[PDB]
Amino acid sequence: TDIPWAEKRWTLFSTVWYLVQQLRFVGTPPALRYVAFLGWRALMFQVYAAHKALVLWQCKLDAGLARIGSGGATATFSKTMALRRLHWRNSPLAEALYALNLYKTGRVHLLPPVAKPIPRPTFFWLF
Amino acid sequence: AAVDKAKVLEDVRSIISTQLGTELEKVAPEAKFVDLGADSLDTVEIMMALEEKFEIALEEEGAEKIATVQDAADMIAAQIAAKGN
Amino acid sequence: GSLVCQIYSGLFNKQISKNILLVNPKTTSNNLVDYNVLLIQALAGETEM
Amino acid sequence: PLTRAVLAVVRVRELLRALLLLPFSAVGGAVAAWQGLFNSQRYENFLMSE
Repeated sequence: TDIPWAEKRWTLFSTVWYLVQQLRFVGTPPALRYVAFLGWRALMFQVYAAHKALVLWQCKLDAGLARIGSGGATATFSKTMALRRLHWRNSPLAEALYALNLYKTGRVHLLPPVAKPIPRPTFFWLF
Repeated sequence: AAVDKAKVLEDVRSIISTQLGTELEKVAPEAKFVDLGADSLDTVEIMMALEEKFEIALEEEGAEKIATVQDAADMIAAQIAAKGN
Repeated sequence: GSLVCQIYSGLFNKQISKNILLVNPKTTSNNLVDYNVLLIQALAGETEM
Repeated sequence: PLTRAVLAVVRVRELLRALLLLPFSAVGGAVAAWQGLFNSQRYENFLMSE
């Protein structure tokens, strides 16, 4: 019912992606599709576990660096930034500016604004 | 919209218990998070476990002001409340 | 939604048949329209049955 | 004394029967396990999401 008229653009790229998708949906038997589905689910679960571990390590490192930054007592981080890192809400420039701000002034509660959603790239009849 | 705070509170208590290693009848509906055997880099792990259990996304500012399992349950209930709209 | 989900997956050629009541309020307005036929023909068009 | 050794040697020779019949029963178990995936509720959930 609500498809945004930007997903129904006919381009030279979409008329080959059509071949790919139609292969996947009509030329493959559902059994192999199912097996591939299970494997992909398992892989993505492992990837998520790895990402969570990495986020935790990042919070340690930033809590450690804010100490050098402010110099004094704060060993703290912000749960805000941990959650925003786990949900992919920061652009790389934002985390760089945040690292600098921590290492220079502490202020562990001053965070970059937010990342805005990426729009769908269009060129012309090309893609 | 209309959410059953009872079930949410029960399951939040269960998740906290199972996460820390404390028996369920010890974690009181008003017990804070440092007194129950948790620091600062462990109130975020139980936040992650809560999101994983309920499959919702926690708002971040409201997660900076969580101190009692009651407020955690209330945040989660408010998230589940506004889902379709 | 369940009807469409079934038809598109092929699992509809092996379900037990069904009966459904479509109650529409009494309409004697100046219109020749009827949303029973409209809804069911829209369902027959969405799935190409 | 006698009957126990007799049933034991028949046990061993039917184990022989099993050794000369291992690949067939193995591939039978394999095709049974393969046909076991495509009758769960998981597989109908998958078909409906597809």
